[PDB]
Amino acid sequence: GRVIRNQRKGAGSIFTSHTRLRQGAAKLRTLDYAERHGYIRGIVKQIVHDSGRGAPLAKVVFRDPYKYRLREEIFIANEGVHTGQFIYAGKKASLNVGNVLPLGSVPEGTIVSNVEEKPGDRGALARASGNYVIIIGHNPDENKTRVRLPSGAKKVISSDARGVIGVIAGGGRVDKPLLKAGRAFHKYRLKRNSWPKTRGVAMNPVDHPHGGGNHQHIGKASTISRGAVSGQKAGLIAARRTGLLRGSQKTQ
Amino acid sequence: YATVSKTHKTVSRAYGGSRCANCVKERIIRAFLIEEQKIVKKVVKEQTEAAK
Amino acid sequence: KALKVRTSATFRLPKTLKLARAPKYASKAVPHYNRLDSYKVIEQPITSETAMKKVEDGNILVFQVSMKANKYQIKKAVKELYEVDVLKVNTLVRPNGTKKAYVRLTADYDALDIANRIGYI
Amino acid sequence: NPLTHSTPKNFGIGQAVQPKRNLSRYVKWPEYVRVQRQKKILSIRLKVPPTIAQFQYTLDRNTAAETFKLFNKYRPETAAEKKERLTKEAAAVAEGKSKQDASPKPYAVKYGLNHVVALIENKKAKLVLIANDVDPIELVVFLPALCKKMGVPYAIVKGKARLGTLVNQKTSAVAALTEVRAEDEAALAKLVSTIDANFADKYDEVKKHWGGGILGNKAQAKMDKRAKNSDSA
RNA sequence: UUGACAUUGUGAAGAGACAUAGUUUCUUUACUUAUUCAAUGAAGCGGAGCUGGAAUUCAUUUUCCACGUUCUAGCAUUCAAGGUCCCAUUCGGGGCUGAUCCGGGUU
RNA sequence: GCUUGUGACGGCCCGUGAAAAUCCACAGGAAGGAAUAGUUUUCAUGCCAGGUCGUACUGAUAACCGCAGCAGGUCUCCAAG
RNA sequence: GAUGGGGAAGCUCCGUUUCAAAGGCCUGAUUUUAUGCAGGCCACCAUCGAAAGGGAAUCCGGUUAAGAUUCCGGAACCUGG
Ligand SMILES: [Mg+2]
Ligand SMILES: [Mg+2]
Ligand SMILES: [Mg+2]
Ligand SMILES: [Mg+2]
Ligand SMILES: [Mg+2]
Ligand SMILES: [Mg+2]
Ligand SMILES: [Mg+2]
Ligand SMILES: [Mg+2]
Ligand SMILES: [Mg+2]
Ligand SMILES: [Mg+2]
Ligand SMILES: [Mg+2]
Ligand SMILES: [Mg+2]
Ligand SMILES: [Mg+2]
Ligand SMILES: [Mg+2]
Ligand SMILES: [Mg+2]
Ligand SMILES: [Mg+2]
Ligand SMILES: [Mg+2]
Ligand SMILES: [Mg+2]
Ligand SMILES: [Mg+2]
Ligand SMILES: [Mg+2]
Ligand SMILES: [Mg+2]
Ligand SMILES: [Mg+2]
Ligand SMILES: [Mg+2]
Ligand SMILES: [Mg+2]
Ligand SMILES: [Mg+2]
Ligand SMILES: [Mg+2]
Ligand SMILES: [Mg+2]
Ligand SMILES: [Mg+2]
Ligand SMILES: [Mg+2]
Ligand SMILES: [Mg+2]
Ligand SMILES: [Mg+2]
Ligand SMILES: [Mg+2]
Ligand SMILES: [Mg+2]
Ligand SMILES: [Mg+2]
Ligand SMILES: [Mg+2]
Ligand SMILES: [Mg+2]
Ligand SMILES: [Mg+2]
Repeated sequence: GRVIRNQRKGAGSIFTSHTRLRQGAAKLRTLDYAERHGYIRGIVKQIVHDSGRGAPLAKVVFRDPYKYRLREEIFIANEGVHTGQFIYAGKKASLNVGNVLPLGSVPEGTIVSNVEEKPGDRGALARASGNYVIIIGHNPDENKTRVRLPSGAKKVISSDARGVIGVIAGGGRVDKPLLKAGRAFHKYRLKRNSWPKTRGVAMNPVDHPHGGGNHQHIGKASTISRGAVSGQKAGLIAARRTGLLRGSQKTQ
Repeated sequence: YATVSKTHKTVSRAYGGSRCANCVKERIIRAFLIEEQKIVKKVVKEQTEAAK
Repeated sequence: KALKVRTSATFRLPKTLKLARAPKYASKAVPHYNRLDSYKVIEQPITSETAMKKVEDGNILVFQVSMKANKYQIKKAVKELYEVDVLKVNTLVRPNGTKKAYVRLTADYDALDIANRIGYI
Repeated sequence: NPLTHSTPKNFGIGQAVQPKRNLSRYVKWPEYVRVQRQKKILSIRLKVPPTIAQFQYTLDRNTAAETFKLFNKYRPETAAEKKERLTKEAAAVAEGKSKQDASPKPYAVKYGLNHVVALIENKKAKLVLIANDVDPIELVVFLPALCKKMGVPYAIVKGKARLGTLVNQKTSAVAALTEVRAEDEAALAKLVSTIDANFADKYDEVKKHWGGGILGNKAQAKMDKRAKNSDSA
């Protein structure tokens, strides 16, 4: 039978992102000489909405150390940062909201955003509205630093991974009921063509593992194996448990 | 604007037809004060160095 | 002694000697003769009754004219072939796919006079 | 002094555009440059087998200078010189009757890789020079061994082009002597001696020595400072 | 997906046989040039040095950190002004220094 | 009043509602410039030039698509009492 | 959607600034002379893609069997020189 929906997504026909209005990519400064020996001053010139993003961006402009001109960067705004504020990026910089510092130079318990997985990848962890990561350790020999990611996972990276002090702005966005179909609509209209969602169980067998039957039903466990193959993986992929979760989660 | 005489494209003051007067007022004060306060910073830390 | 001193970190393709063509035989033996002389430019009079009217009332010579040729070329070729001064030249493509030039002469000339001197009426 | 002023300039991060410097250490050379450099580098990081690396050990400038000085006399005929010699013999022989021997028995350097080889095999060379370059090295790798077993004195000399200059070819791979005027026989035994002392005599020992295994200096210093501190506190 | 072989090299400790000389083979953990991944109009790397100074001297230095910017929504560009050497004093212009050395491994 | 245009406002958003050519301005001060006469065309007036192709008409119960002068279908502007 | 490229037996597939030695402006130096070198830049890397998006500049009157913001009349405007 037919190619199921989640297999057609990969060719990205109608499925690519809706991009026309976005401000640009959000990235930290290129880890140049200034930022890894000292610090460098900037000014947030504007903090601004990015279409299809939770959290506002911050246009922050700096001086080029090598040419007479202004090079402007796009940050994800931490809560608190403001138009006019001065932002300091660099190893030898100070510990206030908005600045960007290598995880090495921040005491444990420091709370930073947009952190790199390797130094200089211009920012990769905790970028979503609300999210952040907490430094929980340091190992000065082989300068690693340990952090707790938003998920809950703990990871270790180079102490030269840069982060930015604070949490990402616009948090709490997800507490407000969408209330109606049209708001989800306009929501994904600026994201990607993933909405609405026909249930596989309302389809015909050509369409889905779940299709068909004189009543609507999955007709076999909906926990599919990792080893499964494209056209098979709909349902609870590799699910190691299932059912209503009881009692406090929170990783130990 | 290329069919119009340059007086239609400026006012006389420094940063004529580019910035809004009050704004120039402002950056002038800031410029003066910072450059002054700058000198303050230098003779104060010159003092630190020979009195420590 | 010692090395160069590039102050830019981008290396560029050296500006090297561009030599000009000095053949060894010719392109085509005999240059083409002028592909669009005045005689080829301006094809015939147009003597439709309504065209005749533009000649009597407008001081306009109406010619069928080479498709290949432009307003400059039409003007100069009339100027040259008919001893006449020209004010402006409008053109259009007819629907049998041929080009008509309305040619306005300057106020010194009487195109109507000039019509029966080329010899049509 | 005048109405002129000393202003200096602060280039210490976060102020004053950096000035122009020599970024030659940083420029992004064309791939072809990059490749020929790293060929040199990769070629030393690897431990190179003793039948290569007997090269790299080249004859020294002084001895070599003396070893060109000699040879440079014995260049092969010039094009004109042969034209000249022909007409000399073409005329004089065919009439004055001479046995195609109104030419003197010539002494020049012997060259071309294939030529020189069979000369060595026939114990006719007395001094073989082998270039240190030569890119398909195989062309020439067996020559030390060859000479040594034919009991022929040799030397690996800097410059395949320079072996070329003395023979009017762009390059010449190898250059050899087999003949010599009695006036030069002397300095040849002398030349040969030094030369044997640096190569043929040192051959069997060189043959046991691998080469390369050499760190770049960023990771030389790494271990020069790791090995200084660790052991001797 | 899992194994083997090939790409596949260099140390070091440890096991494993001719049966307790080291040619060889795997466990560990080192190395970088293969291979791999990021970055940047391949800009400031690695090493030494100047200065400061914490430091305590068991002869004197045995070291370790530093070694131009943080009240302000300004300004920062013409190989840099200064200093110094040249051209034969013209206007123009050129070294050096300012900005320390050594290695060309962009990081 | 009606249609349209425009202004200063206000509601809305987990939606905050293109790009580039192109034009101007400003910061900068390389430079070039007067008294025996220099500088100035962003002030006025004055001279020359402006190619190529389309341009008719229909746009619908007969000029388009539906075998056709088919009760079907086919994007829009103007709008009196 | 070409291009240094990388795939593919191959028709061709991928890449679009991408692991590329990618290109050109201002005038100076010429008074053998027509344009070599002298600087200093600028490193933007094709191109096609809108007769509703962006966009230099024209209006009234008159005129035809059938054209008209297009001709005639008058009166303007923009762009280049
Ligand atoms: Mg199928
Ligand atoms: Mg996309
Ligand atoms: Mg949908
Ligand atoms: Mg559902
Ligand atoms: Mg559903
Ligand atoms: Mg159904
Ligand atoms: Mg099925
Ligand atoms: Mg199934
Ligand atoms: Mg079913
Ligand atoms: Mg059910
Ligand atoms: Mg004004
Ligand atoms: Mg001024
Ligand atoms: Mg008349
Ligand atoms: Mg026309
Ligand atoms: Mg001779
Ligand atoms: Mg394995
Ligand atoms: Mg780099
Ligand atoms: Mg309307
Ligand atoms: Mg708005
Ligand atoms: Mg303007
Ligand atoms: Mg100048
Ligand atoms: Mg004007
Ligand atoms: Mg033209
Ligand atoms: Mg019409
Ligand atoms: Mg009709
Ligand atoms: Mg029809
Ligand atoms: Mg009909
Ligand atoms: Mg393509
Ligand atoms: Mg186009
Ligand atoms: Mg258009
Ligand atoms: Mg348009
Ligand atoms: Mg007519
Ligand atoms: Mg009509
Ligand atoms: Mg009219
Ligand atoms: Mg008119
Ligand atoms: Mg007029
Ligand atoms: Mg003009």
